[PDB]
Amino acid sequence: QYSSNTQQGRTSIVHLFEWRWVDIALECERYLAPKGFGGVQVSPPNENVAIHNPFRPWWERYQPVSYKLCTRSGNEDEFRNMVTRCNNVGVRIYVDAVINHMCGNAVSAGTSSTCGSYFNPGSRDFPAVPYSGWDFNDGKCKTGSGDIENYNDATQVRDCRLSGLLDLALGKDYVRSKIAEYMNHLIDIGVAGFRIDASKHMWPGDIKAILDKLHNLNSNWFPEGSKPFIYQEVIDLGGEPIKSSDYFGNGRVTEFKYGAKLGTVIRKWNGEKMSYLKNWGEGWGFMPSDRALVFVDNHDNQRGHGAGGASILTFWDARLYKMAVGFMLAHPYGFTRVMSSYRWPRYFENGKDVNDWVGPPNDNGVTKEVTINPDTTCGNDWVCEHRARQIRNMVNFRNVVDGQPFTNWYDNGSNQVAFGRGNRGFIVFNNDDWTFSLTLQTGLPAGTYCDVISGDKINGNCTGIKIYVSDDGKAHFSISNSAEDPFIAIHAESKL
Ligand SMILES: C[C@H]1O[C@H](O[C@H]2[C@H](O)[C@@H](O)[C@@H](O[C@@H]3C(CO)=C[C@H](N[C@H]4[C@H](O)[C@@H](O)[C@@H](O[C@H]5[C@H](O)[C@@H](O)[C@@H](O)O[C@@H]5CO)O[C@@H]4C)[C@H](O)[C@H]3O)O[C@@H]2CO)[C@H](O)[C@@H](O)[C@@H]1N
Ligand SMILES: [Ca+2]
Ligand SMILES: [Cl-]
Repeated sequence: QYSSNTQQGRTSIVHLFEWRWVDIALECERYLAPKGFGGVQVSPPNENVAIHNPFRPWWERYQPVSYKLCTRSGNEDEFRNMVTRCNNVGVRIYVDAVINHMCGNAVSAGTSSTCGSYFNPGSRDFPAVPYSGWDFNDGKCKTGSGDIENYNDATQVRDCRLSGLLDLALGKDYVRSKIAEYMNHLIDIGVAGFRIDASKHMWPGDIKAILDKLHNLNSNWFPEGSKPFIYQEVIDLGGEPIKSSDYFGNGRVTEFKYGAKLGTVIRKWNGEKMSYLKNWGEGWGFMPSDRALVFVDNHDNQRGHGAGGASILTFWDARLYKMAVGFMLAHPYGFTRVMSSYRWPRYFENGKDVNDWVGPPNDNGVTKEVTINPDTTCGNDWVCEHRARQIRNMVNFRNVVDGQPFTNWYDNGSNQVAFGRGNRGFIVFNNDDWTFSLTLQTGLPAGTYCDVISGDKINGNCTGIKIYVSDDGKAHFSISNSAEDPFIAIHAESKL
């Protein structure tokens, strides 16, 4: 469950949050395959409640009504088409699995669902599964409200309703079997693994029991005996009884400490500075590298949901965000996930974004297609971080340097730092209020390299900055503090 199952020489996943299946399929073929992306995390593909107050929020997708593959992203046919087309170009699909719960207990009964299935939350009736009152934790939960009231109590965290979401009785074989049926449908279609949503809210042993029922990966694309990649969403920032380590038996785990700390460093808040990144990774108290799923922001915390945090960097803070993503993609710690977002009308009132609920770009609830502008950016309010040259070229940097050790670290005791990855790549950052101008040991063979942050290598020349590495591995770097992108990266495949 720890192996990504990506094509050899591909090392990242991109979250195409709320994208439609037909758009992901095209993106696999036209962009992700040729640019060396490993795979795509997709939004939950199962049927959810259609929530009309507020208007079609992104979070309606975290309120299941059934396991039919029928959502605003598309139907089962389009989902199958996408997984096939992506695998056929060597790009994997990872599904956001919403398995802890069904919908909110106060949602009105009827057919307000993305495939029109009937459901009745008040009577615990979900006949399109089917589930009944016997399949939820109402009798098991010991809180007065029936909801989770206290994260200091590990038992209620697992057995009670997260924010009122109907909590499935994952201790029962019947329920485990219905979930496994859903996951095996996805595996057989060709999915390479799963983000297990709300993992903290399930017993590690119930997750195990479900995983035990799963098929091996589809034997047309994956070697015989291949198991789905599992990464579990557990928010563990310390101070609670439940630990990220409790879930290592099942797969990798999201390391939320990573983006919180990195955002603080890059913002130069709380006395932090880039020179302190010398021991980044387990040195900062993070989980083992071979279990961490890392990221700068995710779909929750980029809009203040989840653990939130003021330090989180997002596309809204573009200059600092690209730097943070660049550092993440250069550094060997963890398995890297890149966020790809849409714009929404952020509006702060009393410190909170009152529009943190807004769903994807839409026409009366119908998700907009991803349009491609002439300069390869996206239209229709999709941000497409993964198409920014500075981020896309760093995704390739990570591929090029895969397996190479962290070496040749330099820092100025403040915010000018640099490091290499064996003899295959080198990166330099200036986050101080003055120019970074210095000759550094790069560890690279002698030659002329294209900086892949400012430009690209094409037909024997560079479109941006060129770096000249001499016979002894040394090169001069000059980065103004007023640079729009104050970092430079060179690698084996950017050499002229
Ligand atoms: C009925 C209910 O509906 C709406 O809730 C929505 C949330 O507002 C959205 O954020 C979203 O939730 C997703 C989800 C549920 O499927 C789980 C994910 N993330 C969770 C995480 O798993 C939880 O553990 C919890 O995090 C807490 C930490 O565990 C604590 O240590 C501490 O930090 O506090 C946090 C925050 O409480 O919440 C996270 C968001 C997943 O990634 C989410 O996207 O979708 C739900 C369902 O629609 C309404 O907003 C709410 O008002 C209603 N009561
Ligand atoms: Ca639970
Ligand atoms: Cl996540």
